This record gives sequence, C-alpha cells and structure tokens, in this order.
Amino acid sequence: MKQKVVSIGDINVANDLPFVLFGGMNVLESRDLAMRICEHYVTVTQKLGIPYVFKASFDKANRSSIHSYRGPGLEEGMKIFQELKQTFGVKIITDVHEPSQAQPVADVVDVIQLPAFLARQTDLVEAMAKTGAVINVKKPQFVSPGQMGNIVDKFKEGGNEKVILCDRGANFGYDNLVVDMLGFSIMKKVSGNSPVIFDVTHALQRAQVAELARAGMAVGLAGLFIEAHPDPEHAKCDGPSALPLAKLEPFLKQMKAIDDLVKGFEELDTSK
Amino acid sequence: MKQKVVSIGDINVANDLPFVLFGGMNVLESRDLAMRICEHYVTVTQKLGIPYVFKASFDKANRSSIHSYRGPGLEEGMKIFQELKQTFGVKIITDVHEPSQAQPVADVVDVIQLPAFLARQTDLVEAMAKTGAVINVKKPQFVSPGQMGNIVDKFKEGGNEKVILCDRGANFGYDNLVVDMLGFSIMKKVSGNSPVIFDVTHALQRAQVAELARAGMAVGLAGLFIEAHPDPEHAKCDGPSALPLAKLEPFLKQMKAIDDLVKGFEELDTSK
Amino acid sequence: MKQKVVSIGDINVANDLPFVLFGGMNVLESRDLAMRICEHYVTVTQKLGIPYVFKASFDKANRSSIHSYRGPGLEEGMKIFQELKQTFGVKIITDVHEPSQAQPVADVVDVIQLPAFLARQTDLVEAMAKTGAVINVKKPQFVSPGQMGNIVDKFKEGGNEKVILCDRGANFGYDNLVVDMLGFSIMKKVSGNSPVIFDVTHALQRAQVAELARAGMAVGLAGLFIEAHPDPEHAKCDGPSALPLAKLEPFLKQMKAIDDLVKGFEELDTSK
Amino acid sequence: MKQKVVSIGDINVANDLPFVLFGGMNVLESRDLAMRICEHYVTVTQKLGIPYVFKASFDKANRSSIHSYRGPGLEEGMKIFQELKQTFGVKIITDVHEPSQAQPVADVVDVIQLPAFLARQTDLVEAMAKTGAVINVKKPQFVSPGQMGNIVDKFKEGGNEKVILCDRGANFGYDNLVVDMLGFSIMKKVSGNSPVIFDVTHALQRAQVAELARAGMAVGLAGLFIEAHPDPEHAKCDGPSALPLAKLEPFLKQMKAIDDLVKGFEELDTSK
Ligand SMILES: O=C(O)[C@@]1(O)C[C@@H](O)[C@@H](O)[C@@H]([C@H](O)COP(=O)(O)O)O1
Ligand SMILES: O=C(O)[C@@]1(O)C[C@@H](O)[C@@H](O)[C@@H]([C@H](O)COP(=O)(O)O)O1
Ligand SMILES: O=C(O)[C@@]1(O)C[C@@H](O)[C@@H](O)[C@@H]([C@H](O)COP(=O)(O)O)O1
Ligand SMILES: O=C(O)[C@@]1(O)C[C@@H](O)[C@@H](O)[C@@H]([C@H](O)COP(=O)(O)O)O1
Repeated sequence: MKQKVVSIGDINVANDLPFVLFGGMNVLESRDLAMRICEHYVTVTQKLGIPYVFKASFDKANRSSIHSYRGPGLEEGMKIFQELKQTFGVKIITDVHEPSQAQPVADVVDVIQLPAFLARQTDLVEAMAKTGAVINVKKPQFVSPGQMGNIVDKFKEGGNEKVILCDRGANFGYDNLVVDMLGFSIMKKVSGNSPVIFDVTHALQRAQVAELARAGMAVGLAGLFIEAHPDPEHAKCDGPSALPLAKLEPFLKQMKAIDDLVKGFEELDTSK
Repeated sequence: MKQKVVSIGDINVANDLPFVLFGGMNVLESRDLAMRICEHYVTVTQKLGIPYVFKASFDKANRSSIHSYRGPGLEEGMKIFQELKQTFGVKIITDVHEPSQAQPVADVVDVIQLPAFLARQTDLVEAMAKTGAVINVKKPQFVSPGQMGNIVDKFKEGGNEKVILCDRGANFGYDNLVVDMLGFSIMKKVSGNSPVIFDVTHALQRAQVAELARAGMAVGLAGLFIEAHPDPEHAKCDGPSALPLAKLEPFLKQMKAIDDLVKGFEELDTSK
Repeated sequence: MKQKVVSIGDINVANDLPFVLFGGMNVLESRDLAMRICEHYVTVTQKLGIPYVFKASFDKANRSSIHSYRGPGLEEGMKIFQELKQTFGVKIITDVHEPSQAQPVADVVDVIQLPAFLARQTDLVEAMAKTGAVINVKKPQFVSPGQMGNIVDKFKEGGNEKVILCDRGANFGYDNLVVDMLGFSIMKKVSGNSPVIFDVTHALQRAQVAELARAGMAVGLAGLFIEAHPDPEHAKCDGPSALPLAKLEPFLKQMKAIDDLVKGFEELDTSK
Repeated sequence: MKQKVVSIGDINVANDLPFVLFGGMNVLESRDLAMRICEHYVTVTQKLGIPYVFKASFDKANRSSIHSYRGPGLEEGMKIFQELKQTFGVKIITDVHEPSQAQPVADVVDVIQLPAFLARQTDLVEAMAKTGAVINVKKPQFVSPGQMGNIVDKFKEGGNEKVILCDRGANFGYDNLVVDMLGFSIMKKVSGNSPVIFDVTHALQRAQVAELARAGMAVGLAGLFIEAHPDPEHAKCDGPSALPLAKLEPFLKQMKAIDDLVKGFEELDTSK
C-alpha cells in the first residue's frame, strides 16, 4: 500500500514522505510584513531541513461588517506573490472564492486552495478543476472524514487529480472544535491515499498549538498547515489563532523530531 | 416586548402572529410538476387558512458530479415563477448563490434566500443587502443560535432590515443533526426579535417529519419551512427529505391546532 | 399498534393515554417544606385533572464534598413518605442507590427509580427487579435512545416487566445538554412501546422550562417529570433547575392543552 | 512548575517522568490466561525498560443479562492477584464497585481504581478515600476535563491525596467517542498537576490503537492504560477493544520512542 504523491514543483507531498510545511500568515496586511514573515520561515525551514510553501490570503469574504478590510484584492494580491517568489524562491499557496479567480491565481501560484464553506461548491470546484493546478481541500468542520471521497471525486472528473486534504477539526457542541486524530486514517483510505495535512491553527479557532501539533504529527501526516504573527497579542482578533514568529524554530524542531521518528517506523498492525 | 414584523406583500411574518408556511418543492424539475405541487399547497392553505409562500430552487451548486442536474438556470428558472404568480397569485421564495443573481431574482420574487454554506459570505450578503428585498438566512448547522446577530447586523448595514432566520438543526457528532428547541428563543433575542422559522425537512437530512414539526410549533414560531414530492419513494435521493403531498393537509391540521393554541397563551414566566 | 400500559395503583401510564405528572421536589429538605410542596401540586393537579405521583429524593450520592447534606436517609426518609400518603392520598416515587435499599422502599412507595449513572448496574437492577415494583429508568445522557432495549430487557429477566423510561437530554459538547425530540419515538419502538416520559428540569441542568416542555408534550408522551421550589433564586445551587411553585398551574395548563389536543389526533403517516 | 508525583511502591508516576504502563487484561477469565498475559507484559516491559502495573477486573457490573459472567468475585479474585505478585513481582491495579470492597482490595493490591459511572459516587469515594491507597479516577465520557478538580478535591478531604486521572475519550454524538488531545493539559492544571494517563483501548469502545496511542503520547503523559488478549478475534465481544498480545512489544517500542523523545524537550511557550 503506497501513498499517492502530489508534487508542487520540486516538492513531493505524500503521507509516508517527510512532512511538508505550508506555513505563513493569515491575510496579506502589507508586503513590509509579508516579506518579514516569509523571511523567517524560509530561514528556519532552510536551516532545519523542512519543505515549505508560504501561505497567505489576498482576500477575506467572511469578515464582520462590510465596512471592514476585505484584503489587498486579487489584482493587487497576485503582485505581492510575484515579488516574494523572486526575492525568496519559495512556493505560494492561497485560497480563492469565486469561479473566475481560479485561473488568474493558478498562473501566479503553485498550490491553490478550496475554502471549507465552499467545499461543496460544484461550480467553483469544476472551475478550479480546470486550472489543473494542485488543490488543497480544507475539510469542513461539519463533514465527516469518510465523506472526503466525493470532493476528491468531483475533482478527478474535472480533470484534476492533484489534491491535498486539510483537516481543521470537527464541531463539538456549540462554538467549539475538537480534532479527531482518527480522521486522518479514514481520510487517507477514502482518498486513494491522497496527502493529508493538519491545519493546527484553524483547529484552535494558545499555548495549545504545540501539544496539539505534536499529537497530529505522531499520527504520521503529509503536511502541517500553520500561521504566525510577529505580535499575536495586540493584533489578536478572531478567526484562527497565530503562532509567535520568534517560536517558529523551537516549535518546528518538535515536529521534525516527531515526523522523522514516526515516518521511519516498521509498519505496525494492531489489526490482528 | 413586541415582535419585529417583516412583511412579504400582504403577508406579515412575526413570532407572535399566526405561523406562515414557506412550503414547496426542492428543485424546479419541470413546470408540469412545479405547478402540480404549487397547486395542492395553495388549495390546502387557502382551505385551511394559513399564509403561504411557495418555494423552489432553480439552481443546485452542491450536487455530486459535474455531470449532474444543475437545475433550470437563473434565466429559465425566473420564467417559471412568472407563470405561477399569475396562475396562482402566491409569493415565491428562492435561493441565490452568486452576488450578481441577487437583483435579477429580487424583481421576479418576493422572498430571496441566503444558503447556509454562504451565510458568512460578505460579498453575496452586501449584494443581497442592496436589493432591499426580504431575506431568509438559513442558520448553518455549524453555528450557534446566539451568533445570528452578526448576520442580521451585516444586513442592516447593507441597508436591508427585512430578515427572517431559518433553523435546520445542529451537528451532533458525525453525519447527524439534532434540533435544539432552545435555539429559537436564543435566536429571537439576539435578532431584535426578528422572525424565526423552522426548516423541518432539512433538519432531517421519514415518519419523523410530524413529531418533529409538532415540537417546533409548540415552542411558538413565525414560520414553518417544508418540502414535499408526489412520490418521495422512487424519487428519493439525498439532501433533505420531502413530505408526501397527499399528507399535506392532515399534517398541516396538526400545525394550525398547535400554532393557534400556543400563539394564544397568556405569557408565562418560569423565570421567577 | 397499541401502547404498553404500566399502572401505578389506580394510575395507568401509557403513551397514548393522557399524560401523568411525576412532579415534586429535588431532595427531602424538611417535611414542613415537602408537605407545602406536595400540597400545591395535589391542589393543582386535582383542580386541573391530571394524574400525579409526588417525587422526592431521601438521598444524594453525587454531592460535592463529604462534608455536605447527604439527605434525610433511607430510615428517616421513608417515614416522611408515610405521613404524606395518609395526609394526601397520592403516590410517591423516589430513587435508590444501593442493591439493598430496593425492597425497603418498594414497601413504602409506588414507583421506585433507577438513577442514570447506575442505569448499567446489573446488581442494583436485578435487586430492583426482585421487588417487582414499578420502575423508572432515567436515560443516561451518554447513551443513545435505541439502546434502552437492553435495560428493559435486563429487567424482564429479573422478572420485572413494569417499566417507564425517562429522558433528560443528551451530551452536546462540553458541559451541555440538548433534548433530541426524535429520541422519544426511537425509545418507544425498542421498548415494546413502554411508557416514555420527559424530565424537563434535568434536561436543563430558566425561563426555558416552558418552551422546552411544550415541545416535549407536542411529540405526545406518557408523562412529564419536573421539580419546583418556593424560592428557586436564594436556594439555587446546582444539579437540576426547579420550577417556581407559584407558576405550577399556569404552566400545567399549557401542558394539558397540548397533551390533550395532541393525544387526540388522527394517527398520521408521513412515512408514505 | 513541577509535576505532582504519586508513587506506587518503587514506582513514581508523574507527568514529566517517563511514562508508566498500566497494561493488562479486561476481566480475570482464568489464571491460566491471566498468568500467560501477565507473563508477556512483564517480559516485554522488563526487556524494554518501562514501568508496569498489571491490571485486571475481578468483577463486572455492567454486563447485559443477569445470566452472564459476573466474574471471579472479590473473594476469589484477590486470591488470583496474590499468586501473580509472588510469581512475578509486579503491581496490580483493579477496580471496585461497592463501598465495602475498598479496604479488602487495598490490602491485596497497589493501585485501586474508581469506575467512571461511579466517579460521582460520594459514598464509594469517601470509602475509597479511607483506604489511603493510590487511586485511579477514570474520567467519565460525559464530563469535561476541567471538572476533574472536584473529584480530586473530594478525595483530598477523604484524606487521600495520591490520585491519578485516566482519560478514555468524550461523547461525540450518538454511540461514539473522540479523544480531545487538549483535555490532558486542562486536566493537569485543575488537578494540582496530578498524573494524567490515557486509556486508549477504552477510548475505542482496531488497527487504530496505535495511531491514537502515538497522538496521546506525543502530548506528553504520565501513563498509558491498555488491554490485550491472545486472540481478540474469536473472543471479541464488546466493552473495550483489546490489543493483540503478539504485537505488544513492537507497539510499545513506538511509545517509548515517543515518550522518551517528548519527555525530554526544552519547555516551549507558544503562549507568547
Ligand atoms: O485560519 C486559517 O486556517 C486560514 O487563514 C487558512 C487559509 O489558508 C484559509 O483556509 C482561511 C479560510 O476559511 C479561507 O476562507 P473562508 O473558509 O470562507 O473563511 O483560514
Ligand atoms: O432541503 C432544504 O431545506 C433546501 O432544499 C431548501 C432550499 O430553500 C435551500 O435552503 C436548499 C440549500 O442548502 C440551498 O443551497 P446549499 O446551502 O449551497 O446546498 O435546501
Ligand atoms: O434533577 C433531577 O431530575 C433529579 O433530582 C430527579 C430525581 O428523581 C433523580 O433522578 C435525581 C438524580 O440523578 C438521582 O441520583 P444521581 O443520577 O446518582 O445524581 O435527579
Ligand atoms: O475497557 C476498559 O478500559 C476497562 O476494562 C478498564 C478497567 O480498568 C475498568 O476501568 C473497566 C470499566 O468501566 C470498570 O467498570 P464500569 O465503569 O461500571 O463498566 O473498563
């Protein structure tokens, strides 16, 4: 039973391969900040030996109040990714919201992303399926792991067969998320063993980021999705919960130690 | 403490007023069927004395497989509502999916509707807010009743202040829904007491439709949302679960008996 | 399909019969209070025409701190029920905790009760099964409605076949309960259609008691379990949540109106 | 912030110390089997360098049908532990059900255990508190991690201050459990940092035992509770789910690798 491999350039994403890191920032506040963020990851990844795909949103459709920060915009956001690609030579992953946006971004970026709230949006899927680019399907919090087959299916049909599945927890009563560590294996199975990744920061709507990321890693995964900010405190708002830049490295040491140890275990069968 | 009233033409929707019925069919399969469905409700409502707003989808974006029935289409769907309005003189409620669709439909119909998966879609909201038409916000299964304030808010700002909230249950573990009968009062409160309605057929993803609708009604509500099909059996698929046309009346008798009895109770305070 | 009838003296408990009320107080604080409580229910029931079975605990095993009020005791509690029986001529229902207590109480009372935390306690069940007295099995919050067959089974074997099932909600995330109005029918079915009753006050760990009891009643049930206190405010603590004595009647009017209306509906089949 | 240490003989249980293993069998079917089970763990633990406390039930109160295997009995069960202690020189942990049983077992065994269904049983707690022996409080599936303070409290009062907390997952909808990897830290905090252990086999009511135990371990814990059977297949029934004896070692290698790596990480603070 070998794992499906979805490559992003010279990068090979797969469940038995060492874990890739799709780290980054939430939104593209400004390039002076993007660059500073994207500067530390690269430095840290490069130094620790971990694949990496910077991530950032150039848009935000679920914000409260219309009189709020939508974001840079598709036309001004893509421009920002350009400069980073050159200056740093790393891949960029970003999410889209409308069917049309799909192709524009596909050119500019390496891994596009499908939002959870829109996971079941056939039109936007088919249109993201056209691009042929790599996809990251965030697993909705209201959907069971064994239902991720349909999404992957609908994508094969659209001609796209390069998909990654991202988990960010499941609803646990009102206003709360719990991560079912058992969902990863269920997702690998029904997904022709596509690559599974854990969005730890979004599964925590704290000093919890670490313990929870350790647990995810010990299961053995293809990737780890995260977000950080130089100053989480003052810039705290809501949505996810970012990691403190200055703790990137010491935290990523924890992951590799795990991911490496685990990724190299003699296959076990507690089945019989 | 009086209830907010949102009128749809000569119709006054409100939590203390007698319940309105936003019944109908799931999708607009064909007019030969739409008309037959819309024929029985009208006949039954009219005969039993219950307000009514036919409902039907001219589109479907969450279907499995691209090679599937999208639906009539916006351009050919609106045409269908025209003929029904004339032939029957009843209001039409239908859902939209993209920001642009909003105005087109607003002209053609009386009550537009915001899908749950898109409840938090600011752009589509602002654009639905423009129309100024009545709105029905389906309460996502992954959102708590006391969070329906933000949606109603984002709509006031968009200039729209004619909103109804629809509940279709909450996630209960994997692949399952439970209706928190307590969510209705929580929703009335944080909603400036806007009208609350129960989507019974969508809260049941059976011979259960009735018992569950009774319970909802006994709480005292503004409306009741439902769907029926002449032959549920053979045309069964998935999504919701339709009621059997031939049982409309005897089932709606149950509701009025409840809604009427309850809607006329001396306000009670178990508070103290 | 007729309902199973479990009689408690001249009382006939059954799902299609008018609803019985197993009201009362939480614990037996003092007789000066018990009597006052038991005085108002009787007066109200008798005046409104509703069967009734006073209820009270002579013991409490889940209290915090050993240095707390256990309760009157089995030996001094039973004495209290005696005086009430005479003075008022009503039935008494109370819960037991240890295998031995079963018989003692069976003599003194009419309906014994099995605590949820102990629902799966075979020894205490078999011993409660011996008595042959009527039983009330509180449905644990961590057990699904369709699992109530085993308990009823284990009781038939013990020779006891006079059982009532009581529902007090289900776990909904951390520290929270939701009542699945659909659980009642599932419980009737797997229970040879035994009598199902709704413990509204324990399903609410407020001004919510009413709306929630209405919903339960509209489903159509055998009974309604509740608790009240003269002054809920000052004597508030935790466990359940009692109703305000002075609101008993106006609240029970709500129930009969429902229970009566519903209990006399032409059987409906939304099944086909 | 140092961890509380609860010693069981020459054994020191604590959250920062290497993990102890409280492995064993479910019930005491027969000594010819107990001994064979207890033979392999010891051999494996001893060879791998992991503390160990054989575990087995001499009783079963939640079985279906009275006409079923209760178990050896308290009087004939304790006798079995005697022979194992001598023959193998390992500690024995077993659960009690009635207040009286407490002392008898305390003499015979090292770590007694409080069942979840009885976690909130004040009498049985106070009586288990008397013994003064080490306690293992299984965390009920219907209780939140931050409520484990009360139990630990009620035990201090009873004079007992040597307690371990065991987690076996939380209710996730009907008939299902999910393990909230975040519950361990919440439990350490409100417990004066008492020792936390993960009951993996009971959190799985499969080939899942491993992945789930890895995740638990990566969080960093005091212990690991498990059960195994020579032939899980044919002797499969219900309650928990046992591990396959022949896979003990290769599975415990996985744990130590984790527990060791993790237990020796430079304290991290993703807090700021
Ligand atoms: O907190 C997050 O995980 C994140 O920042 C990561 C982004 O890559 C993206 O998935 C985003 C989110 O949900 C995208 O848009 P939405 O699903 O309509 O709110 O959340
Ligand atoms: O089963 C339903 O309740 C229904 O037929 C009613 C429609 O009015 C509409 O709310 C529809 C649904 O969810 C709209 O589209 P989607 O939320 O993206 O799947 O479901
Ligand atoms: O609040 C309650 O519903 C009540 O007062 C009713 C009593 O009849 C009894 O069921 C009691 C309870 O749980 C009995 O004891 P325990 O289950 O071990 O806490 O709760
Ligand atoms: O599957 C289990 O984890 C186990 O075998 C372990 C035993 O140590 C004990 O905790 C037992 C259980 O629940 C004790 O009795 P009960 O809580 O009344 O069913 O379950």
